[PDB]
Amino acid sequence: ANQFNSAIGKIQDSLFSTASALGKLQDVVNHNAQALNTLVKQLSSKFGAISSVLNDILSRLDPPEAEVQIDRLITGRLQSLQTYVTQQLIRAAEIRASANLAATKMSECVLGQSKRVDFCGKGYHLMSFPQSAPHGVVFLHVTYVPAQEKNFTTAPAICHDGKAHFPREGVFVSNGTHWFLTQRNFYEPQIITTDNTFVSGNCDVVIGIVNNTVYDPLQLELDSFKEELDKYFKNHTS
Amino acid sequence: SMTKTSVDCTMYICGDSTECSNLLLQYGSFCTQLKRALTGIAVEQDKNTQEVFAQVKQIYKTPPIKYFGGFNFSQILPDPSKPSKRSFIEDLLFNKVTLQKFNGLTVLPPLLTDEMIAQYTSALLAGTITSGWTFGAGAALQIPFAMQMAYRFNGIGVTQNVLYENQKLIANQFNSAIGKIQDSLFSTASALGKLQDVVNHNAQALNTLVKQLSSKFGAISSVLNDILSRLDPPEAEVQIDRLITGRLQSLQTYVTQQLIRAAEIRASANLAATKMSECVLGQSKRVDFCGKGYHLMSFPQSAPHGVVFLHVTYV
Amino acid sequence: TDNTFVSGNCDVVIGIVNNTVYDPLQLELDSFKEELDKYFKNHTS
Amino acid sequence: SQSIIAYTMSLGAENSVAYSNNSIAIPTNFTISVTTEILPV
Ligand SMILES: *[C@@H]1O[C@H](CO[C@@H]2O[C@@H](C)[C@@H](O)[C@@H](O)[C@@H]2O)[C@@H](O[C@@H]2O[C@H](CO)[C@@H](O)[C@H](O)[C@H]2NC(C)=O)[C@H](O)[C@H]1NC(C)=O
Ligand SMILES: *[C@@H]1O[C@H](CO)[C@@H](O[C@@H]2O[C@H](CO)[C@@H](O)[C@H](O)[C@H]2NC(C)=O)[C@H](O)[C@H]1NC(C)=O
Ligand SMILES: *[C@@H]1O[C@H](CO)[C@@H](O[C@@H]2O[C@H](CO)[C@@H](O)[C@H](O)[C@H]2NC(C)=O)[C@H](O)[C@H]1NC(C)=O
Ligand SMILES: *[C@@H]1O[C@H](CO)[C@@H](O[C@@H]2O[C@H](CO)[C@@H](O)[C@H](O)[C@H]2NC(C)=O)[C@H](O)[C@H]1NC(C)=O
Ligand SMILES: *[C@@H]1O[C@H](CO)[C@@H](O[C@@H]2O[C@H](CO)[C@@H](O)[C@H](O)[C@H]2NC(C)=O)[C@H](O)[C@H]1NC(C)=O
Repeated sequence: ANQFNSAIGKIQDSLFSTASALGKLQDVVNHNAQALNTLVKQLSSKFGAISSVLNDILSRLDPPEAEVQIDRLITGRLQSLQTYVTQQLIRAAEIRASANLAATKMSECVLGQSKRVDFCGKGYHLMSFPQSAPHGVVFLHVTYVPAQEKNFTTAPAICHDGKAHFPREGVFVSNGTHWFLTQRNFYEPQIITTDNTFVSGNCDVVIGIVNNTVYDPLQLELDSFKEELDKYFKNHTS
Repeated sequence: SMTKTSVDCTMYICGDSTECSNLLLQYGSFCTQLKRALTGIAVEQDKNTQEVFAQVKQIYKTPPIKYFGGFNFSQILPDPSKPSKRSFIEDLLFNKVTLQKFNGLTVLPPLLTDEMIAQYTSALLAGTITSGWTFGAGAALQIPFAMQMAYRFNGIGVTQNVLYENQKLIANQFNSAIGKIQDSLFSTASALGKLQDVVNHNAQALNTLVKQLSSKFGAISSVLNDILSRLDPPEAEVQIDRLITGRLQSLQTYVTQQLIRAAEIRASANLAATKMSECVLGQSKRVDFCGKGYHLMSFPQSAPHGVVFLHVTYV
Repeated sequence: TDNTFVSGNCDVVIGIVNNTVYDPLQLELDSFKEELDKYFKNHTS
Repeated sequence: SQSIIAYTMSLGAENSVAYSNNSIAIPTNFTISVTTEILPV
């Protein structure tokens, strides 16, 4: 909880003071504004006509002569409009791809926990929280990152009684003298028993198998009670 | 990615002609838009390559001894005996995939040279064969490749004891399958046509653009000076304007086609980046995403204007 | 019984078949009980 | 005396994975990392 609180506190600094991100939405706004500005400034061009104002062409020319200049302006402005619309369609397709991706991320990162790697952040996904930005969505991806790694000596299996033992879930490790069974992503040593290991064949096929004893709790309790019963029987006999 | 180009409207349309450029000025900012579009395409190509290949915090290297439980990665590991430290498969791809400047058309070089792409690919491969999926989700934690492959078998629902007892057979099967990858990449045709298609499409587009300069468009000739020294200024205005309109239409067509093709290449580059994140940096449970069969692992290899994923799966 | 779990009786599942699910604990306890009974019988007579 | 300098791109640190023959690195702690992902909609 403390680590998550610290990260969410640092979020407000790693968003607006470090630049980096938040430039995609600003780029979208800038591109749209630039397209509109170029379109509106294309109205001042002449495109070969005497003047860029239709009123000025009409007030100084007879109809038959003004047809040519008005037509030059019409052709130029139609070309500019067509260019604007085509660029807008291409940009709309790009933004639709981005919006489909945002919808997928909301469905899979926020509404559930995602197993897809790097889809919802760098690390193992824990969850995600949405926020709304102008013309966009901002996901805060909470992920779990392994922190302090220690290197142990590992083995693929254990041959205790001539039968190879494989881990049920986790790996065999050794710190130098003793052998434990820990989980994959967090060092939690546990004594290798018959509960967390399964037998598969003898120990003459696996490459790298090591020698260790595997504790059997059932046999331990059975031996204890058998020893007690044998002592009682010996006392009764003599 | 695809070839990043650039055009000079003045050079292309009204090359070294003063009173052709003077009339071109009357068309306004019709040619700042084309310059901005081509700049956007180039920057997007660099972004595509960076997103696909730059997925590694560090540049991982394998240990000098190249024994990984019997799996033989010699054809995909880098070759130090080359100027560009590329793998055998990468060298074959770079040699196989191989195929305007006179008039205003220039070709900009990619930000990441092929050596840097090869280094990135080697980093991803070294991480994925020396640390499994742990190098993509944090710090790189080593694990013997036999144990990592047992992990991956456990991922697809087969108990790890299957791999250990058949480790030699699995290693031989993988070696045989990786040895056939050098022949099946080119002889079978099918794939590898996409990158060559991209290069050929760029060459065709540029050639058509520069060949549009030889069309009259209804003018007396397609040469500015020929119009200049044959007609008086007021009469030559119409012919020069016809040429300007034709060449502007050619340039607009080229830029629009480039924008559409760049959209398609951006979609493909996003897919390739997703495949690198999911198939290479981890193990995928998505069906048919990382090859037919139950996905075990993947290995990237750079190719001219693209990437090649070798998908190892269990059938 | 180690790799199978029990849920209800056999009158609900469609296609449930007959077989003996081996129980290692029961086998070991029965063997020990037989040995103890034989020892007690020998001690008595 | 600040000035504009040109260099060759550095792709990151040069870290060689200590891939041994029977050694594995297990993490012993963790971190809860909250990253950000901005998408035009
Ligand atoms: C791993 O152990 C096996 C088995 O060791 C046997 O059981 C032990 C609990 C202990 O009592 C040992 O003395 C037993 O031998 C080893 O296999 C033995 O190898 C030696 C040397 O070649 C041979 O003389 C014995 O006959 C073998 N015993 C059996 C039961 O096969 C094996 O060598 C050990 N491996 C390693 C790497 O130490
Ligand atoms: C490897 O770990 C084991 C288990 O923690 C260590 O053995 C312990 O040693 C301490 C100190 O003498 C004893 O108090 C414990 O009872 C021991 N535990 C067991 C289960 O025997 C062992 O010392 C460690 N090895 C190294 C090299 O650090
Ligand atoms: C890792 O262990 C394996 C065996 O589990 C080694 O494989 C053989 O090791 C012997 C020496 O013990 C060498 O003479 C052989 O050449 C090795 N086989 C092969 C095919 O090379 C392996 O060498 C060990 N070490 C490393 C660094 O991988
Ligand atoms: C991995 O495969 C490569 C081939 O891709 C093997 O290299 C061959 O080795 C043999 C035996 O020395 C030579 O005759 C060939 O000329 C080599 N081929 C090439 C292309 O160099 C390599 O030996 C394999 N590794 C293992 C461990 O088997
Ligand atoms: C795991 O890492 C956390 C975070 O660094 C460690 O907690 C810190 O411990 C130090 C030393 O006692 C304190 O000064 C910090 O205030 C702690 N941070 C927090 C957020 O509580 C923790 O000790 C580490 N765990 C292990 C087992 O090493």
